[PDB]
Amino acid sequence: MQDAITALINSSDVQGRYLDPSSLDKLQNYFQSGDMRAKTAIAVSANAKNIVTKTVAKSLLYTDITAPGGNMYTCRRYAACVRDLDYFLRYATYAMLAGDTSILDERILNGLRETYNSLGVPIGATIRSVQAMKEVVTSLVGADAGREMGVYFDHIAAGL
Amino acid sequence: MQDAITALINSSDVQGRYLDPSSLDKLQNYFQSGDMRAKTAIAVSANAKNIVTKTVAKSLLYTDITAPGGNMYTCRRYAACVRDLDYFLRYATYAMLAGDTSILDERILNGLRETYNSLGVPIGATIRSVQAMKEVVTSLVGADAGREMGVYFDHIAAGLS
Amino acid sequence: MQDAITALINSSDVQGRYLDPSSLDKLQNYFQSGDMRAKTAIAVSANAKNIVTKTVAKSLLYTDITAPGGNMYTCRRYAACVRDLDYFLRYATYAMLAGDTSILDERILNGLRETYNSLGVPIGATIRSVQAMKEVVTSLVGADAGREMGVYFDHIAAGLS
Amino acid sequence: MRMFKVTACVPSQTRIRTQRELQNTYFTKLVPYDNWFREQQRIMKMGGKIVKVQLATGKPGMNTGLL
Amino acid sequence: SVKASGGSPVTQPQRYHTVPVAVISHAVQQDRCLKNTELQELADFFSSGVKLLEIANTLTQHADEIVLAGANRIFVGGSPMAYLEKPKEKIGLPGSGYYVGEDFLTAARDPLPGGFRFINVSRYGAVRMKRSMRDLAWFLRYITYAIVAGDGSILSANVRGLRGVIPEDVTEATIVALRAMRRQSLDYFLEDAEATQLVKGYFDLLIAEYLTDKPSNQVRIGVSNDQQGLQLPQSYSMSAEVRPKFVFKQAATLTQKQEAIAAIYRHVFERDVTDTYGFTQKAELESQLIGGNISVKEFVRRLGKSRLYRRLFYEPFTISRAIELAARHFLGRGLSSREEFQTYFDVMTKGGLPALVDAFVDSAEYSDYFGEETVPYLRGLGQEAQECRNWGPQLDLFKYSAPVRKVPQFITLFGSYQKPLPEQHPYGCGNDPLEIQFGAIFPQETRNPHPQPAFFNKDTRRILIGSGAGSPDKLNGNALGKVPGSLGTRVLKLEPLHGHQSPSVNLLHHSSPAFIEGAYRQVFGRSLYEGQRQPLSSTESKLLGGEISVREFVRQLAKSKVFRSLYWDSLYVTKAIEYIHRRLMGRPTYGRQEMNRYYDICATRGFYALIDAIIDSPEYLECFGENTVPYERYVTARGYLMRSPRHENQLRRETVPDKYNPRKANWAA
Amino acid sequence: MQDKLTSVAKNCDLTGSSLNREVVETLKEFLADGEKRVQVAGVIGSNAAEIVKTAVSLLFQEYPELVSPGGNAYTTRRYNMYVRDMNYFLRYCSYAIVAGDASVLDERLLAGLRDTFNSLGIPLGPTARSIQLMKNIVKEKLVTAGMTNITFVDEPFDYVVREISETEI
Amino acid sequence: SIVTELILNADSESRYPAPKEIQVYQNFVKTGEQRIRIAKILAENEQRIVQNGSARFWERVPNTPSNSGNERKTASCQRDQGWYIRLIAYSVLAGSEKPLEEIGTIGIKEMYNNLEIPLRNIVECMRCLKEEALSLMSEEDALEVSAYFDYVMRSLS
Amino acid sequence: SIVTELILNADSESRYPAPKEIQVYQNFVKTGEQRIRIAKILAENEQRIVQNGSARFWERVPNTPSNSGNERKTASCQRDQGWYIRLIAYSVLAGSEKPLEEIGTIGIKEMYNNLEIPLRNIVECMRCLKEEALSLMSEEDALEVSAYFDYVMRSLS
Ligand SMILES: *[C@H](C)[C@H]1/C(=C/c2[nH]c(/C=C3N=C(/C=C4\NC(=O)C(CC)=C4C)C(C)=C\3CCC(=O)O)c(CCC(=O)O)c2C)NC(=O)[C@@H]1C
Ligand SMILES: *[C@H](C)[C@H]1/C(=C/c2[nH]c(/C=C3N=C(/C=C4\NC(=O)C(CC)=C4C)C(C)=C\3CCC(=O)O)c(CCC(=O)O)c2C)NC(=O)[C@@H]1C
Ligand SMILES: *[C@H](C)[C@H]1/C(=C/c2[nH]c(/C=C3N=C(/C=C4\NC(=O)C(CC)=C4C)C(C)=C\3CCC(=O)O)c(CCC(=O)O)c2C)NC(=O)[C@@H]1C
Ligand SMILES: *[C@H](C)[C@H]1/C(=C/c2[nH]c(/C=C3N=C(/C=C4\NC(=O)C(CC)=C4C)C(C)=C\3CCC(=O)O)c(CCC(=O)O)c2C)NC(=O)[C@@H]1C
Ligand SMILES: *[C@H](C)[C@H]1/C(=C/c2[nH]c(/C=C3N=C(/C=C4\NC(=O)C(CC)=C4C)C(C)=C\3CCC(=O)O)c(CCC(=O)O)c2C)NC(=O)[C@@H]1C
Ligand SMILES: *[C@H](C)[C@H]1/C(=C/c2[nH]c(/C=C3N=C(/C=C4\NC(=O)C(CC)=C4C)C(C)=C\3CCC(=O)O)c(CCC(=O)O)c2C)NC(=O)[C@@H]1C
Ligand SMILES: *[C@H](C)[C@H]1/C(=C/c2[nH]c(/C=C3N=C(/C=C4\NC(=O)C(CC)=C4C)C(C)=C\3CCC(=O)O)c(CCC(=O)O)c2C)NC(=O)[C@@H]1C
Ligand SMILES: CCC1=C(C)/C(=C/C2=NC(=C\c3[nH]c(/C=C4\NC(=O)[C@H](C)[C@H]4CC)c(C)c3CCC(=O)O)/C(CCC(=O)O)=C2C)NC1=O
Repeated sequence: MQDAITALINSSDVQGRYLDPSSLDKLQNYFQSGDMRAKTAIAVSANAKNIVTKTVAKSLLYTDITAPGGNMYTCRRYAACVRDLDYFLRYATYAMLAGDTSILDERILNGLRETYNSLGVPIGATIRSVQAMKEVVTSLVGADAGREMGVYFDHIAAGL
Repeated sequence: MQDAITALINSSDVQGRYLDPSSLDKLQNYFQSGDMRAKTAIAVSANAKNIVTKTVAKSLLYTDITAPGGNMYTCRRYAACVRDLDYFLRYATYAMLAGDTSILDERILNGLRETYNSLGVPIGATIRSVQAMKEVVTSLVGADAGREMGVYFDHIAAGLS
Repeated sequence: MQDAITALINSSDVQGRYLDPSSLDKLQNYFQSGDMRAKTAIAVSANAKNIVTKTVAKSLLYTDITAPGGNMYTCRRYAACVRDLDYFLRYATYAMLAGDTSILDERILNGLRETYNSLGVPIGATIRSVQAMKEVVTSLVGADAGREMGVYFDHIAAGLS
Repeated sequence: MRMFKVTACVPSQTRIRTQRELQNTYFTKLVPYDNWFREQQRIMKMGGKIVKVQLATGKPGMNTGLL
Repeated sequence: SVKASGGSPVTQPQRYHTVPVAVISHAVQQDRCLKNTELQELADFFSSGVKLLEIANTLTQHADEIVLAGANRIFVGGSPMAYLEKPKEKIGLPGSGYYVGEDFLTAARDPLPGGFRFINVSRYGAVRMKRSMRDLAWFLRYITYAIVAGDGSILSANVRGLRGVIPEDVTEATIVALRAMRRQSLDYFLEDAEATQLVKGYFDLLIAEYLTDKPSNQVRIGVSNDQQGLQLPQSYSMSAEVRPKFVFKQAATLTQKQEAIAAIYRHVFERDVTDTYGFTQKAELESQLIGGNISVKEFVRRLGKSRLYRRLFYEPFTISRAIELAARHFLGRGLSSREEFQTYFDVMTKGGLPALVDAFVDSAEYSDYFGEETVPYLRGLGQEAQECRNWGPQLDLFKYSAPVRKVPQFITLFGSYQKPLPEQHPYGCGNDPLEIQFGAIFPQETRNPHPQPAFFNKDTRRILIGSGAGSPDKLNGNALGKVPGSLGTRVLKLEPLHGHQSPSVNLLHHSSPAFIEGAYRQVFGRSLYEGQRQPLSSTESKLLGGEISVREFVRQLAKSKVFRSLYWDSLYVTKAIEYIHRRLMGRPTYGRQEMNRYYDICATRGFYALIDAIIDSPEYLECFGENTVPYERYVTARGYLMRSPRHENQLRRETVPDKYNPRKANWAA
Repeated sequence: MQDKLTSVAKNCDLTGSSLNREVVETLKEFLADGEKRVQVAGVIGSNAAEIVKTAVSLLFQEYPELVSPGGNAYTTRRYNMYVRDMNYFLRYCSYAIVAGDASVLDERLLAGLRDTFNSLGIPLGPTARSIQLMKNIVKEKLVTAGMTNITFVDEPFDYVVREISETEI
Repeated sequence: SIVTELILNADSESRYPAPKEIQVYQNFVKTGEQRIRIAKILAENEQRIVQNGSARFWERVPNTPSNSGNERKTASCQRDQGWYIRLIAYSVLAGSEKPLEEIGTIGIKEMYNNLEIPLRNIVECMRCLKEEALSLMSEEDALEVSAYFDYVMRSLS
Repeated sequence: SIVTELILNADSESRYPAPKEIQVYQNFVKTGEQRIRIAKILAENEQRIVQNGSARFWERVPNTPSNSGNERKTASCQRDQGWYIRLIAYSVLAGSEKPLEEIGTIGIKEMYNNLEIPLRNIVECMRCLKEEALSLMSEEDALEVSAYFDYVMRSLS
């Protein structure tokens, strides 16, 4: 787990120098965006269930993976897919609030490929679901907040 | 391997049906991005050795890795690390041209972790090197193409962990 | 590879003794059955193509395996399944002629289950196909020869299990 | 199943060395009969004191019906 | 001696605390979105970030003045600021474009404490003076870092235990200097009363934490004679992420008890699966916990013996993997040694899963760490001193993908620790293909993962079992090998051809189509499909007319696009190298010498150069010459064992009595 | 883990030679030096902190970049970890000196050490140098105490280095 | 796909794509719109192409397993015709015959021999389908369609 | 309340409250006047809120136990509405939904299923009550109140 402040402090500390104006500028941008980042974190926390519902409806329902023989067949696997989508949304919110992708690399992508490949979860359908979730979040929290959330959504999608 | 066109074709083919309008839209997006992909590939080909040199200077030089007893100590291990970085850069360029990470999974990542564990290669150091390479490429090419190449660099980094 | 004669010879050899009357009786039984074994091998060699045709028709055709997304979809995978069935039939004929299952164990069944698990080939479908092939061969060559070949067909099916 | 209602005080003997967070050591709880011998031995070997033992569930001298 | 490796997971230990990191870590470890209070804390921190940046910039711009004020308070008889070394930028690094071409010449052109004694700069020495000045500048730099981070942790973790590391002779002096610096810093705002409060607080925290005198290491005493005891400095614990620990109290409100119960579920089941799986009996258990009848220890014991735990973490796994997972679920840690695994395996054999749960929960370690009221929590890196012996397995066990790995990870590593190098490829077990007739079947890393890396050096040579195949003239040097499924003297050989048309019927050992099919079946492992031989037809002609040898025909077959697509295009590079070597040389590679040589050839020149290097090798000429199709000459131990599944011939088991009147006592009446 | 006597006794049954002349000679030779091994362990235990402090200070003298910014001994957190690990090494080397066998090092010090050090980025060259410095300091202290035949004291430290160092030739 | 072909060709030599290969890639991605249009044309007209081609094929080859009175055999033949039209559309999209060859040409003779379908009859049906498809298309767009139909016919013969 | 939440957050880490927690606590205790006055306007307008909300709820959901001609059922439904208004006032005072959760949310589904009152009907009535109560206060005051109303509806689904 590492946030933007930790990254900048470490980059300055490796060379043993104070915070140069470029690092101060990056920290200032992070701090100033913090207000809208917290606002959209509140919105996502309030509408997580709706976001996941819309995402599943527009990316996974009425496809082959829901019909018998698909990976979303049976209630247990449907619930597991919905839970994975909730995980992705929550950890994307974490990464947005931290201003860094370290949390995603540490607690999402570390073992995600192994899990999905051992269990037979289709990667492409999950990527499409993450894209649909990014679109829904963007439409819900606005343009700029949606874009800065979509950065971490795309980080998760590219990790897969 | 498999590129974007083949990926969409296979997605349609497992269902035994023609490409639906969404797949056609994705194919059109790939066709339109092909020009940028070709320009980025040309740029990376021209400066491949320079990119690897900058990557090594940024992430590996003057650290305990190249000091005596380190993993990049001796000339043969230094050259082996450079060879691995060259492989990473070339296959990232391939994946960027193809629009898919399938070649990266097939050729680069399927067994790299166990190989590095057997050899004693520090995986954290090589992940930091790949991220430094992504930074070098995005500085050489630009922001948009740098981000496009960074997608595949990030896929390599995730597959190394 | 062992046949019936070599199997009896080796079983007598580990004891350091000549073939006892029981082993000699078993050898006489094999020699007596040799004519039926040769006749069955001739018939199977003559009808191998349509044997595999009937097997596929009565076990795999018009199921989900040959539909898009099934393991026998595309001509390459259909041909691969037919080739595997040809291998099964040919080596079952070899084993029937030899009177021993050793050739199946050392040339077909070694790692076959692991191979199919790695490829995603349905093991149950393969077992059903082997049983269908056994029934087809029994129809072709009669009851006694049919069950003699079915011994080795069942050995293959158990090896896949 | 037979249950014991056990009150005990089991202070930690190594909390200064490990600097573990302070925990309440005086407890009353129901322990299954099948685990009570091991639990009592653990408490004794930790220096704790068993204050009260009651047969909360079950009857003494039962021959069957323990399950 | 220790060649086995458990792998090196990528770990990023926390070095200090930031406000966002602390808040998000607390939320993460409880598996839920940020609370309203936590979001308010984050918003308050972010809204104040500009002020913190201004304070840090003010301190940075006057860093020389502050450090000089600190140094002049304790140093006499010299200029201390002459010993302050600033960081030097690394200019002209390779690839920076500083030098164009190979031309490098044209690139250029507060009252003092009682009895306080000052430190004489000249007698103190250059080394110690440089130490002191860099220490003062470092203190100021870390204070600005703490200001920006919103947390003084970066100070506290790095100055607790510093007293004594900095010589005890000058600790007082250090304090004096720090106070002087503090004074100067407070002279640079004098108008805010809030920035001054923050700077005062950080300086006071630094001084207070630096004054701690030799803080005690946290000892992790071994739980048995098979486990080692360890120590962890307090700085490592302070810098590490904080475990939110839940303590169940019968006097707490229902919501807090439910939160603790949810924590219990998240630990024992790795997730609150209770609602998903319809764990209705949970209600009764929860009542017995809420009313105080049972403790958290008994609640966890009943959870472990429940049907839900058996369904989740016993049914899908073997006994070894189930024990390994139960270790994490009931102790918050992985197994330490193979003796611990042996005791737990015996417990499971004697009594079953409930016995194993009892052995875990009733252990002295459980009561040592969690007692009766504390909810079990994950231990590990940063919480206590860790062992190297179970490093990789425990780090992999704490990940959410632990229940997805079925092959045991602890008992295998613990067993292989005591053994020499395994019989496997130097690049791992995943680089060994199945030794079958055709097809490159490899263990996939991400599907059913069971990698067991070992430290093979560059000079290890593999032990291979000879198959005994080959012509009788090319034998008697390695004729002692014998492998099932080997066609011994049935090698494919074609003698070279040397104005009239040939006879109608000229018979060789194999007809031309039969020989060509045999060559295809050896190079490709199997016969190709119908049209696939079209690209090579001319090559076949050149083989039939004597234009090229069998060696050249084999080289052309291996260079074809069909071979490249089958065994090179969609294969990991060294996996492809190993499989192509097995197909052409007839044996696996010996070690990292050949593997490195072929990998370098593949890296520099490519696939065709690899085929040329294999075919043109002197060993290929020695074994197959120019006229023989390659054949299998060696197999591995596992490949040999897969072809020998029958052992009934070796189970022959193992007369006149040697005693008269046996089993009788002497002098019986 | 095993000591020398246990390993020799078990090998007596394993090899089928029983208690022959070579085993008796090796046992007598080992038992001749037992008191010296106990004395060496006592010296190491009585001066452990001084030995570790001297070795780490000499290590930072020979590797001044370790304590500079960006080094691995940078900050007191990592300095304390250095001291802690060098104490680990000294303690287990003293154990191995007492036991006369390297199995304790194999089971409790070197098993998984390389994996841990690769995960944490701990440099192995300075680790070997620090172990050798501790060995030299221990030899100096033993010579000061008056010990004469202390060749066995070299065995653990050197061995540990050979186990952790990478292959250069 | 031609992109996969270029990348694999470059990789076999362990080198970045040559300028000629980059030109091939640029020219291919330049013509994506026309390929999508042709694929849409083939998808829209697939059923009438199959119907007319089946009519011509049964008129020209009446002694075939399709029109032997078996409804299932007729349906399977129609489905195969539709599948080959779909594969030709895939190949048009990809700029190469790799989709068609990897889905329905490698092992086609083995599959249809196992099915006991005469290969000459399949060639005749493919020719009829090619004629029908070329009817409903401009010649410049029909160049690749005819080329891939001929590819199928050659693979069957 | 917010205070106990912050204190428990600090206690779970065995450390004194962090400066950010102290700042949140101070910001909360500053808004005590606003919370008290919102609770006051919620208590004084409870009867009219109940009346209007019940009227609208019966308008949109006529087939409900309260609107079934039973005097006692109607009286108890309106009593429940008033009780939930009081609980929301408690939550407004405390700064968090803890009073509402402790008094009338934990076990609400079991209690109302035992009473055979459909849960969707109670959710509709809560929505009507929320829309009635939000119209009697400033939009800034509503931010808390509406949230707590949502907490009743989410827990009842
Ligand atoms: C009918 C009794 C009730 C009803 C149902 C309803 N269902 C859907 C859609 C879906 N239903 C399922 C169900 C299952 N998936 C499984 O794996 C299993 C276990 C065998 C079951 C039962 C799923 C997955 C869907 C999603 C769509 C799909 O099938 O691909 C709908 C439509 C939902 C929508 O918004 O589109 C409805 C209406 N609704 C009622 O009111 C009845 C009480
Ligand atoms: C939904 C978008 C797709 C889908 C998902 C799916 N996942 C599982 C099972 C698991 N998923 C995970 C993932 C995580 N757990 C975590 O804690 C984290 C980090 C926060 C992640 C990423 C895990 C661990 C499992 C296994 C445990 C479990 O079953 O809950 C399944 C069920 C697989 C099975 O057969 O058991 C499914 C279906 N599948 C799809 O098809 C969607 C596209
Ligand atoms: C001096 C004769 C020439 C030259 C030297 C020069 N060296 C560097 C930097 C490095 N040199 C090495 C060398 C080695 N690493 C090994 O493992 C071995 C085998 C024992 C050797 C010889 C390395 C790794 C580096 C990189 C830096 C590092 O140590 O981490 C430079 C570059 C300095 C810079 O940063 O710009 C130079 C210039 N220069 C001359 O002019 C001579 C011809
Ligand atoms: C450089 C960024 C880091 C580094 C690398 C390093 N690698 C080796 C040696 C090998 N690496 C590989 C890896 C691969 N195999 C594949 O198939 C692919 C994909 C094409 C890759 C990347 C292989 C096969 C070797 C060969 C090992 C041998 O010598 O036989 C070394 C040398 C290790 C040695 O012990 O000699 C090194 C140093 N090491 C670092 O420290 C960098 C961070
Ligand atoms: C047909 C009854 C079923 C079926 C088969 C199927 N197999 C493959 C591919 C392979 N089959 C093998 C098997 C063998 N390897 C050997 O060495 C031997 C002994 C001589 C055998 C039998 C292998 C190795 C492969 C891998 C590919 C290759 O041909 O080298 C496929 C194709 C799968 C693919 O994805 O390529 C298929 C379809 N599948 C079914 O569904 C039938 C029930
Ligand atoms: C003799 C003391 C005991 C004995 C031995 C025995 N060995 C084999 C066969 C093999 N032995 C080896 C060993 C090695 N090959 C190497 O290259 C090296 C490193 C230099 C070693 C140690 C191998 C590989 C084999 C396999 C066959 C081969 O020669 O390639 C046998 C025959 C086994 C068989 O039937 O195949 C025997 C009998 N057996 C005893 O009972 C003695 C105690
Ligand atoms: C029609 C032009 C000709 C014809 C065809 C015919 N086909 C079948 C049966 C099958 N055809 C296939 C075809 C394919 N499988 C694949 O994977 C591909 C690649 C995309 C193709 C083209 C298959 C699998 C079958 C088996 C049945 C099934 O539905 O799975 C039949 C029926 C054969 C039977 O024995 O019943 C027929 C008649 N016949 C002609 O005469 C035409 C020339
Ligand atoms: C008994 C066997 C054994 C060993 C060796 C061991 C080592 C060990 N050293 C650690 C840390 C560390 N060790 C070092 C440094 C070094 N270490 C050295 O042996 C060198 C002298 C020096 C570098 C040259 C550092 C810097 C850290 C902290 C890493 C970090 O920054 O997170 C850690 C991680 C923190 C912990 O949980 O303790 C372990 C496990 N653990 C064991 O159980």
